[PDB]
Amino acid sequence: VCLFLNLANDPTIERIITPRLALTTAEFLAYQCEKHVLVILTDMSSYAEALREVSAAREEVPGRRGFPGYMYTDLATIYERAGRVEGRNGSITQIPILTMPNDDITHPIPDLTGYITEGQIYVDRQLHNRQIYPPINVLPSLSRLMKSAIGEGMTRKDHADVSNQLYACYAIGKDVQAMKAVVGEEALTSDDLLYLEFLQKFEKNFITQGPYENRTVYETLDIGWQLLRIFPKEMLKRIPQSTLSEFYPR
Amino acid sequence: YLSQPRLTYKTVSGVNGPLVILDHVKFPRYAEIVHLTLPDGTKRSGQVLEVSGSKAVVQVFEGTSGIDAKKTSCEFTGDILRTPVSEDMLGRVFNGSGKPIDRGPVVLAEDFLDIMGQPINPQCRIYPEEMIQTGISAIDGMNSIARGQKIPIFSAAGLPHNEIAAQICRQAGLVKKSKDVVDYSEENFAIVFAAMGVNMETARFFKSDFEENGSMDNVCLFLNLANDPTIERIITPRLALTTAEFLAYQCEKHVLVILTDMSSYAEALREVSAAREEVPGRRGFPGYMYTDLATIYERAGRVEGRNGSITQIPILTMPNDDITHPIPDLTGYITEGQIYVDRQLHNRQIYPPINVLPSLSRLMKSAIGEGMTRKDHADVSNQLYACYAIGKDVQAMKAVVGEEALTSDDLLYLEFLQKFEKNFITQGPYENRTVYETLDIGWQLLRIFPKEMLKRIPQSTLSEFYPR
Amino acid sequence: SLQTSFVTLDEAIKITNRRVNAIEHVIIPRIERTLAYIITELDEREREE
Amino acid sequence: KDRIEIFPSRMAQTIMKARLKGAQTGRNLLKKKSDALTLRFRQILKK
Repeated sequence: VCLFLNLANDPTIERIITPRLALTTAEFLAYQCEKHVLVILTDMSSYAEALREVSAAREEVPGRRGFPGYMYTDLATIYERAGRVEGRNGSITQIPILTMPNDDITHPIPDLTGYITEGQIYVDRQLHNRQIYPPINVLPSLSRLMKSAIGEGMTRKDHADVSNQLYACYAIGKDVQAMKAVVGEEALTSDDLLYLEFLQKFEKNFITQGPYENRTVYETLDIGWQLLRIFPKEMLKRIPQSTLSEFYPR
Repeated sequence: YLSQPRLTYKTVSGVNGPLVILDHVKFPRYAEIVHLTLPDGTKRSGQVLEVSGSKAVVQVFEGTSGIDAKKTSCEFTGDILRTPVSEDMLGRVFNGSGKPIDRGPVVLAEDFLDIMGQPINPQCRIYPEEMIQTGISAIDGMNSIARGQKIPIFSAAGLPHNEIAAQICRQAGLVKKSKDVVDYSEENFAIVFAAMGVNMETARFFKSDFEENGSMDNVCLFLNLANDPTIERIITPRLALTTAEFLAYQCEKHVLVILTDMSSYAEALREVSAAREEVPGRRGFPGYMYTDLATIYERAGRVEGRNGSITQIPILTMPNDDITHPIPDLTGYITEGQIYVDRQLHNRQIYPPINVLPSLSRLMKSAIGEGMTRKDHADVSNQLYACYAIGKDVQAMKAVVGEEALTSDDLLYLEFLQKFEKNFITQGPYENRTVYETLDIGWQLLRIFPKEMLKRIPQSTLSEFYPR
Repeated sequence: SLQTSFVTLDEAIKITNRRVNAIEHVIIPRIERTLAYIITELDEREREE
Repeated sequence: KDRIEIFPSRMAQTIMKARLKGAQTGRNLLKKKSDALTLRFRQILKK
């Protein structure tokens, strides 16, 4: 483990170089010592703030929200220092984090971070308001490489359809909650009560883990199927019948 | 008049963006046209933007690229832009700059005029006194166009407003034939059409359609593809208006000018302003957009003592279907009346998708009347509108009240709705309906009910027209 | 038969009237105020630039 | 409570104007149903 601490009382300007040193060391450890490494950068909002400060000092022609127009270029220089190389063995797996001003997704910083990088996890506030931990909303979480990182041999033949179906059920359940807010139980039917029950048990069993709860992927698919069994096999559309003929009945 | 030899300079103190700054020019004047010759031999025109002592600035029309400092000639003309107007321009096709493009010859100018035009004295305005027919039954019957009225046509991206414009072009005219066709043969009507900010497919479509309709002998055409220089965008309208003026008030004709895609005009004007370093106004558009659109729209009407008129039908698109966007807002303020097209109606596969419910008019009361038309127009329009509004809101009612609780008269209202949308509005691209046919179809649609329900029609005309 | 239909239709009318009233006296003013605030904020942001 | 929680923006202006239009259409449609229901009530009590 190697560290680079920059407390809040330190000089502000040295933030623009701090991540660069870490990434340089990461490149060295990746392609000169052939070691697999994981990078973690924190509070990129402060990084953007430092860029704003240095820019406003120079009186440059500014951009949206006061930020320099060239933020995207700089963030591209910082994030694209990741990947693997032919003829080598090490790799860079980068996982930054950042805070959201006033929980606004359309704020420029998170927008550009979604645009450069490969999606989001979106620790959601409302789940945290209900003492849920990790309070993560699966619905906006995106992971482009997951589509081909799964399959027979890699993880299992039975990974993808579980995921897609569970996503669809979550989306429909939140839709049902919204429609209930509009009207209520009087115009709804049995299936809406089932979907709300599914949402409840999904926030009970799937998301909530605990500070040390270490799960395994096969057990995770088991839990996904236990949640999927709440409905009939017929109502499901995304999952082909092929997987249901092998793993639905129990 | 002018007899002095022209000057030319090999001075270039710098270039920046679409502008070229020089100096040591003798007695420069604003708005002076300037030619240029590059090292490679290309010729380009331009205009003077800034003047300050012996310093000058010229915005090159064709776009600045590869202009050396020392090897560049810059001839001066000493006159503002002047158009070679001429009656014989009908049957021709031009580009934005006025250079012909139909393999024809340069215009043998009959007279030279100022491109900007001059304001027309409000004292010598004449109120409109008679209607016209555009060939569209939905427009003539429900919403009259007088001689000299300024009616825009709001549309949006993705609608067939261009097809409507072409239809209006190939069928516009007069209805003086009420009394006799022998006196109707004296026709003195022409159309000038200014396609601007138009993509290539639509430009070709316009050229082909105008040539197909066989009435090109009274159509002037101006094209400005979106490739051409952005400044030529805001010079095409001035040429078109100057031509329309010269034809209207020097040939005593009846001209109908149709402008297309004023949003592209606004965008080009915005770009000119931003290049000119001026401070932005509201929404990024310049402050004096109101004055500019005013000086474009206000060139029309009628003149006392001259047998002629100018009618304007500008078109424009509303970004995001937003009715409070500045371009339609200012356009509505300056002009009189408005006509809509609605997404849903086009999405019902109804052509032309003309939504009459929010369509208004300002001079309909005085455009129509006994003599110039039949005596049975205004009441018919009121009845059609009232019946249609009843039918639509009644369909909204039956949507939840259930069709079983409906009265038989309710079914008559629904029948009126469906037949009105099936026949009156739908016409087809070539079904050239006249005003009289339109009123015939209107009476036929009204015949469904008894005269008792038709409570907007006077009994005096009921005893005459209803039992047909 | 008539009396049965009357007695049920009474509460039917009551619930419908409650729904329309709640809609017309709660949500519409709220949305309209939100739109006023939004227009103001957009104006502020443009003027700063 | 007095303001629907969202970040102001232009897109937000579009969505809120759409939601207002939806509420208005719902109100009109409910008014039509209430008209039919009171018609049934009156005709039942007619005689």
